[PDB]
Amino acid sequence: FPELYFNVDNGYLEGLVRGLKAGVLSQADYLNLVQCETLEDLKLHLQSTDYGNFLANEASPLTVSVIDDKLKEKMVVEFRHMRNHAYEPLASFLDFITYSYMIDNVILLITGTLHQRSIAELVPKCHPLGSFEQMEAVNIAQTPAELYNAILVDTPLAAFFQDCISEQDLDEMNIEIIRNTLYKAYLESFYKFCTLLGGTTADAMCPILEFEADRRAFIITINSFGTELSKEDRAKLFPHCGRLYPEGLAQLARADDYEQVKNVADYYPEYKLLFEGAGSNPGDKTLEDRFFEHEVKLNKLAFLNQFHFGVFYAFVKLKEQECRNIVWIAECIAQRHRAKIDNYIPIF
Amino acid sequence: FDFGDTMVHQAIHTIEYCLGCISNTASYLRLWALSLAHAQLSEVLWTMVIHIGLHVRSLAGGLGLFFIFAAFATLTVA
Amino acid sequence: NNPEYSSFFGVMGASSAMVFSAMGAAYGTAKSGTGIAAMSVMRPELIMKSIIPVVMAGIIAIYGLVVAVLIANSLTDGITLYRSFLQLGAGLSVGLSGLAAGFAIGIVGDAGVRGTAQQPRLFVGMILILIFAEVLGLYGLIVALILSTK
Amino acid sequence: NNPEYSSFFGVMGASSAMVFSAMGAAYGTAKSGTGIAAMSVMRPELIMKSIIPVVMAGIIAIYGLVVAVLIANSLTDGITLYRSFLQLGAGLSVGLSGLAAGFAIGIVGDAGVRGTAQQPRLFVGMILILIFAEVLGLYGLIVALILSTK
Amino acid sequence: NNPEYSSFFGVMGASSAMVFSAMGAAYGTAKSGTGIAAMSVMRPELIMKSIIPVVMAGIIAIYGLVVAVLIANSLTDGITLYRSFLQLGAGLSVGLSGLAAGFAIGIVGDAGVRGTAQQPRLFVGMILILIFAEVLGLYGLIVALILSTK
Amino acid sequence: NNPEYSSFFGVMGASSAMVFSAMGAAYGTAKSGTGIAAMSVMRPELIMKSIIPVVMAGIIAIYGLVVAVLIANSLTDGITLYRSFLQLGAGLSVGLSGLAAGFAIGIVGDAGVRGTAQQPRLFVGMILILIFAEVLGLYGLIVALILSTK
Amino acid sequence: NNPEYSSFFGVMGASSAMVFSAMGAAYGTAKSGTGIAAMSVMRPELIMKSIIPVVMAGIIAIYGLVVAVLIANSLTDGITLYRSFLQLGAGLSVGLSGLAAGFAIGIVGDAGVRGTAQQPRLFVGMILILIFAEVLGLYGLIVALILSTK
Amino acid sequence: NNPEYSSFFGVMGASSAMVFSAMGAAYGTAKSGTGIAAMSVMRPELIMKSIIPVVMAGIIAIYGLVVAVLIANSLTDGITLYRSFLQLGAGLSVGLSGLAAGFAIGIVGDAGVRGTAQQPRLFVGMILILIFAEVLGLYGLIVALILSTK
Amino acid sequence: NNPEYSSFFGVMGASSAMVFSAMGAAYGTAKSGTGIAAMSVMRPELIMKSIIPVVMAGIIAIYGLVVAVLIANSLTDGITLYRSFLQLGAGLSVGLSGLAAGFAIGIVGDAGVRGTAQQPRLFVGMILILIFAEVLGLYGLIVALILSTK
Amino acid sequence: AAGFAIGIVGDAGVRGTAQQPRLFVGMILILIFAEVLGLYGLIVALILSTK
Amino acid sequence: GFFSPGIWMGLLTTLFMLFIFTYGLHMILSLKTMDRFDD
Amino acid sequence: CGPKLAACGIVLSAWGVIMLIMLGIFFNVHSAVLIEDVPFTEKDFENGPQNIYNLYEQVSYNCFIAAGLYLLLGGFSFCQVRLN
Amino acid sequence: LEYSVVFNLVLWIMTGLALAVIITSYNIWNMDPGYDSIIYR
Amino acid sequence: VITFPFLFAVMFGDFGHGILMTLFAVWMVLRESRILSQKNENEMFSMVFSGRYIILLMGLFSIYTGLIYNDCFSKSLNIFGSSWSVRPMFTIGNWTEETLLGSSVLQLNPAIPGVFGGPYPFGIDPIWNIATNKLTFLNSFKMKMSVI
Amino acid sequence: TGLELLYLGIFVAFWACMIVVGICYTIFDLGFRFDVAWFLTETSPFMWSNLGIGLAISLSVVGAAWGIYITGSSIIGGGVKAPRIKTKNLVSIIFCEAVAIYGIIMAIVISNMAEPFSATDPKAIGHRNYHAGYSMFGAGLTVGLSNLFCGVCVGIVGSGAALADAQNPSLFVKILIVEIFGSAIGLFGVIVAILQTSRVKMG
Repeated sequence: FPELYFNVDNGYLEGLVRGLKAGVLSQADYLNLVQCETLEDLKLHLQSTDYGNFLANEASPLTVSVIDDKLKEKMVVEFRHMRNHAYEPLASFLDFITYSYMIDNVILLITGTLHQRSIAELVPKCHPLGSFEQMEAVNIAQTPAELYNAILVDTPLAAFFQDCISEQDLDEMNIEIIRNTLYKAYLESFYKFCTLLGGTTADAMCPILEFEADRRAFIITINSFGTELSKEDRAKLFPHCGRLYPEGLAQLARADDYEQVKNVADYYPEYKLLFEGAGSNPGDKTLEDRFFEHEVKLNKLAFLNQFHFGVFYAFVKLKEQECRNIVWIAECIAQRHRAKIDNYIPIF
Repeated sequence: FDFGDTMVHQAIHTIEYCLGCISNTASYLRLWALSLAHAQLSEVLWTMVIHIGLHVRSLAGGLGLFFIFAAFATLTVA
Repeated sequence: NNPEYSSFFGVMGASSAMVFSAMGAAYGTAKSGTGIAAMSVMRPELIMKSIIPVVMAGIIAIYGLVVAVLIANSLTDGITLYRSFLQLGAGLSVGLSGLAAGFAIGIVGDAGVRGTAQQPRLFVGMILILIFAEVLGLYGLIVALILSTK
Repeated sequence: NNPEYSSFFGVMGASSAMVFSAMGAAYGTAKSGTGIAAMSVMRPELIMKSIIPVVMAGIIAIYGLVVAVLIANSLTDGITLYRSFLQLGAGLSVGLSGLAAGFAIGIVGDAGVRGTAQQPRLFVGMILILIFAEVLGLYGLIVALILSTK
Repeated sequence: NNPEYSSFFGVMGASSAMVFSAMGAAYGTAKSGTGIAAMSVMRPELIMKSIIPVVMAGIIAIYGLVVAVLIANSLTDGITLYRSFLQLGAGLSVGLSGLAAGFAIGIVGDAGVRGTAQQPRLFVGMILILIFAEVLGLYGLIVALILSTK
Repeated sequence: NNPEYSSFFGVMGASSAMVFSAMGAAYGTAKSGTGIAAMSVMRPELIMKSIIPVVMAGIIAIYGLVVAVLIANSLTDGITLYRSFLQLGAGLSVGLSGLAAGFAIGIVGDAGVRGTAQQPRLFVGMILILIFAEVLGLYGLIVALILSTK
Repeated sequence: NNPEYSSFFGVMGASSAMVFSAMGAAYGTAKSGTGIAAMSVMRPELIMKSIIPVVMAGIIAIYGLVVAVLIANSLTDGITLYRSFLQLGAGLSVGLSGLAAGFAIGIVGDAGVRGTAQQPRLFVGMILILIFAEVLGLYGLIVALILSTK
Repeated sequence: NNPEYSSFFGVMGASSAMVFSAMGAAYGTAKSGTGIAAMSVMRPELIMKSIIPVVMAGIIAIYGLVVAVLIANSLTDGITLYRSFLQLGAGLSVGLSGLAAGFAIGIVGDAGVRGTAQQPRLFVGMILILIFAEVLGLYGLIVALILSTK
Repeated sequence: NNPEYSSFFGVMGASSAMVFSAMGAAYGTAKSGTGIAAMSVMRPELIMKSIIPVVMAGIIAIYGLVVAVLIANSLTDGITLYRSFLQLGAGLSVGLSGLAAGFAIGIVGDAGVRGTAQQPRLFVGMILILIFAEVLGLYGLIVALILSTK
Repeated sequence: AAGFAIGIVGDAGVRGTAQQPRLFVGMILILIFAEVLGLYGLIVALILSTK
Repeated sequence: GFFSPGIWMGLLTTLFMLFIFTYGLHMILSLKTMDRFDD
Repeated sequence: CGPKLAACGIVLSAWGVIMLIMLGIFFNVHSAVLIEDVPFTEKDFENGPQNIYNLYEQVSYNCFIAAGLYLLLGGFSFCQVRLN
Repeated sequence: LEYSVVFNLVLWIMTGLALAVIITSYNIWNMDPGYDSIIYR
Repeated sequence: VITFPFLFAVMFGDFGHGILMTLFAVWMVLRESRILSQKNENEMFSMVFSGRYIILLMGLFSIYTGLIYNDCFSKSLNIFGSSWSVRPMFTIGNWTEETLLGSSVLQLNPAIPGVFGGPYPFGIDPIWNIATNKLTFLNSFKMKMSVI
Repeated sequence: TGLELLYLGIFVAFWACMIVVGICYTIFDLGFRFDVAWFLTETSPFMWSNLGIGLAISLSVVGAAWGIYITGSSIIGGGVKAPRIKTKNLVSIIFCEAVAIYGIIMAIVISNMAEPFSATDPKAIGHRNYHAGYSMFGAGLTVGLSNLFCGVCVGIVGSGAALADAQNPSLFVKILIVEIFGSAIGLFGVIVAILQTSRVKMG
């Protein structure tokens, strides 16, 4: 099926994004980057790959914050080009990548308005992937109720609020409940969208989204114990896409401690190995580190087929991990904390 | 108590008994049904297997009939 | 005397009695097995009770076999055409009713197993619900017998 | 004398009565089974009330059977083409009216069950809604008897 | 005596006996092989056991072959039209019943491999469900042998 | 003598033998070469092992070709309808069974190579399951020889 | 002598030559022009290099025009079915080839224009791929000239 | 001598010439007018400059009109089938070619105008590309004028 | 004297002249009407300007009526097949060209009116585009008047 | 045709009227322009029914 | 009464070219345009 | 091998010998129930019943020889079930 | 005579009429009015 | 305790399968003192072992039904007499002409008096294992049985 | 979705109507009509032939055209970051055009065979002419559809090879072998179509 139609609209961008993927840093490149003794040495190594001149025309008293910002700037430009060149099926899919950032940007807008801050103060600080089309919400910035209706009118995200959150819920609930509530509706809506793109996009992007549901339910549970969240709150936040949903998800909702969470993980061999591989002891990889390491593994596996949209999601996530890695190497080096520097996640 | 729910459930049980006197009677046809299949499984599994060992000469037939019976036994069990 | 094509409707009866019944039983099996496989991950013990929909899918193919055999054993070149249309009606009436049964056995035999995994008390309910699926194949058989033996 | 093809439309009657009624009863059961199973976990006590839509989907298959039997018992080789078209009519009438009733019963017998565990007062309402579904099968039966007996 | 066109149906039977069985055994294989590959990365040791669905799909291809060969060896230049129809029916009745078993082994094989990987206790129960798929092909063979030899 | 149009079915036989086999081998080769290319970027060393599914897809094109040649060198204006239908049936049997074998070769030749990229132990398993695909082409061939040489 | 319907096929030939070539060239143009529109925002100077696929698509319309005019000039009332079917074949041949060639030109343009915009080295590569796409159009022209002069 | 019903193909020509050209013009106009409206909100000074795709779409409908009127004036009671088929082919040719030109005009008009909103230098390229679109209407018209006068 | 069925084609013309024009006008009115509804909330004053799309959709329905009535007034029992087929061509010519017109009107009126919501200066541009859409109905009408007055 | 037009413009019109009471005027005009298609169909149908 | 030679030949041709027209038109209805442009 | 295969070989040994010797008997007594099972040919509707009796003896030997092979599978399996 | 012409004319014209009505009907039935700015308020 | 085994045996009524299932259940009962100490991990064997006595009972009834049906593995007891009659009885001057047709093609026994061997004291007549119409006869029986 | 459903509806309705007709003419005993004999005889052999020739070209051209843009799109898209791709990986396009070559070869060979009968009675047309028209159709159909599938496969696999090169140049030489296994299918189509053609004569 997809092999016949897919190239007609996407063969160029499929070749382009795989071409950009080939530009990511090898394990050997990270092993060179960690030998550096200043940000200028990182610049000289990064100069040997696609990051060449990304830090040119910038202040000689260099800072790790600038490197982070320039890495994101490059990633944003790359993503914008692919989104600008796309046609409706891919374009809609690439918009589903953007929604993950858009949600966090809207969380800022709401947070600022709940503290009566002008949204014009917040917009320069937002993740530039999640940039708005319509701006009346940003321009008005008057009240949480005005923002809620303005978001609903202006934003691609608006449908997700209608699935889960009223104006009264926005006044009553904590913003972190709101953050996760939107993500529940988002993962389910994007998972349905991937299954509507039947064949290779479904069978390669669904594994990643299923892990994104499972990872959220695990992390939310192990973080919920020391909190006022009820069992009903945990349940109301868990995404239904994951292999947990038929039973283990409800068991995580009923559970409250690491041992019980591990007893859920112990039913599924991947998650069993992940928990066994992380006690979170001093110098250990943590449960969250193992999940990110696995998330990369799944994203690499999406590149093991030639024609499906899954590579665009995996690309953005992997480039985000490459930024996390280069910043972490730069932070270790700037702080002289070499002893833990190897904790970056290798990618390709 | 409720006469409504009581009468509805008791009427449904009565109706299920009266209609069951055809349908649940005919459920015993499952007997005949499986029996025919069971018989023909046995017949076809015999006729399409053991018969191959029935060659016209002692040496050729007796050597084949051993392995043929093992296939028959295997399928007859499973 | 009798038309040359007369046996065609008879044999298409016998085939249809099987084919649609097999399609029904196949779908019933496939759905149920998928559910069973998925549930067993957190339920190593329910497996042997959970197979029940699969067996109820199997009997649909057997109801097809009953009629398909009955028709086949009552075919001949000289068949009166009226007997052939009776046999066609039989083979469709079991065949497609078994298909319908297989759809109900499939959806029930998925959802009921999943629900039983979440709550063992559902088991009895699922039994009763599944009977009202499998009985379709039986009704298909009843009329198919009346027709074939008329 | 009567055309020898005439029994074809008569058996298409008996088959359609059964087949389409089974298709209705299947879809009514399948949706209801999904409903009951998905519901059971939160309110397991509700199963013995919540089976009832399945029984109604069973009744649709019975209405098909009653017609399919009555047609089959009335056939003959010599059958007048008039009666054969009546039987096709009766068969489609009940069969597709049963299919219609089964679509209603399925959609209601899902959603109403999933409502009922959230709010038990719905149960009497779901019964009343379902009466107005199951009756479609009865209207199909009424017409099918009126046709096939005249 | 017989129509020179008339061997067409028996030949379509011989073809159908293979072709639809092959479509089945292919789909069953294809689905199961995808499952085995997607399982193996985690559990390589399971391959030598989890292969079984593919073997059973192979059995369906054999059931096709049997009937196809039987029909073909039974053909003749002036074949009796009644015998040609019997062969058509045999051919569809195995061929499509093998398609139905191929669907069933496919879905169960793929899901049941993932299930086994996540809970090894499933494998012994999965075999039962796979036999309950594969036997549909055998029931199709039973009828097809009956029709060809009748 | 034989009727004028007689040879048309046998011509469609030779074409179906080749065309459907080409469709199969092409799809098999496409899915396989896709799987190879995607694997090879990560594991350049594995191509010389992983090529085998492409070779097996080519063998399906050979199975089409052989039957098509046999039909094409058997065809004549003088051909009896019986041998013309046999050539049609053969061509469809190998061509469509070959297509089925090509579908399975393509699915496993992908998923298996992708799995092998992650876990080399899969290779033996992948070959076994791939043999149970390619053999359907051989079963197609067997029936096609038996028909077309009758 | 010749049937009054005879000229109808050569007419449909002339139509198909022009229509299916116009369709192919339109699609080729539509894709390429959409690519130009997007490209020009970053590389406004590059338009008059990047327009190549657009004129090439127009040339595919001209290939159909040539054949269509040639057929149209070759038509008459008293035309033999032989000449009429030759002209039909020419029309279909160039026509579907004109779709195919125009479609490849469009897709290759939509890619190649954007590829050149980001990487000037690709420009000649695009043109080579487009020349091959045009040669497919030549093959449709060449057969069509041959049959139209036969 | 001429047969009855003979005007049908020729007037289907006349209608099709108009109709399919108007459909091409409609799609051309619809997509162009959409892109113009969206562009014009940012750039009102480009309104009158940007109408040209809509003018070209009107010209496509006029090419259909020209052929349609020329056929409509040449149709007569008891006309020869030769002229009737020439008029069919002419009207199909311009009409269906006018669809193609319409899609190219609509797509290039929409993309071109919205790209021009961001970059004025696109306007020159867009117009040249739209000439390479619009000329397909002339090519259809040429063949249609030729055919309708043979 | 003249044949039976004489009027049937001209009757389909009269209906077609109406129905397809009404479908066009309905789409035109519907799509543009929704844009007016949306715009009115932002721009209280522009409602009575923004109706012109819907007025022109009414004009398309009037063009259909003009031809439909002219055909209907021209029908008789004894009508020559010539005028009956011409009237079919007429009714399709206006009806489907009016469909094309109304489809264009709907889109350009929606996009134009939503554009005027953001920037009222677009109204002059929208009217020019609307004239180029509406005239497709006039072209269909011209041909249809010829094909009904002849 | 008139039915679809009325349904679409009636829906969008009534919805928009929730925010804009002035839309009622435009809505009635558009409803007239939709409904008259039914009247035109009746006109020709009366003509044909009496020809 | 129900069909004729010229009709059959006409139809095989017509249906064949209508299949090609469907294929061509399917690709044409599959044409798409951008909703954004570069900086 | 393993003990599972040896246990199967014991069961098939006993069952095989039982059925195969009973077949050897039913063939040697020329039993009429076996007419559809014996591989007769057109030349067996000529000369007389001696022709079929020769085939019944040969097929009786097939089942006796196969039973002998199942006795050997028995002796092997009774070793393997203790050795594994 | 030519009942086969008449039959095909009636069939293919009734088919082409019906398909043009059906496709247009399906389009206007399933068209999107896009009034989301009101669904949000 | 009887009813379930009885219906199972009506279903599973092959004489040889009745024996093989009987044997399996017997080997579980005979090895009971051993099996009670063995691995719990073979849950399949533990389940059927917990059914061993009931499985045996239904195995015995399946022998009994298989005996009345007169079939082991498509084989029947030629130890018995017959209601069928030898070929000479089809050739009593009457029916000999039909037996000459029967010396080229298939024929049906009419069960006419004097030719027919009369009422029968065993289970099903052994001849119905080989007869081409047997399934019709068997179906008339097994339906009517199940109903009662 | 919708545009496929409209076509699917026509497709299912077509076969449903054939089943209705097939039953109808059977049960009404009219099944002496629609004897495939007159259809396969009153049709002109030239119709079958010319469709054959045009199929041989055009289906090959379709297979090749898909072939071309499927690989080409990837050449371009990888080429942005790996310009080296274009010169060498273009061999896939050459093989896609080779599928078109196989078309034009077989089509020209077929095109030599046809000549006028000067006859309209099926008996005066005679077996050779019918057998030729059918065989030519068969050949042209065989090569056409075989090439159709061959070219699409070559385009697919060649795209894969181009995107492999984009990561490592050495992969191209290794992977390229699959384009042969693709291309061979088109050659097999040619071989069969030659043999189907090999006995033909007309007039």
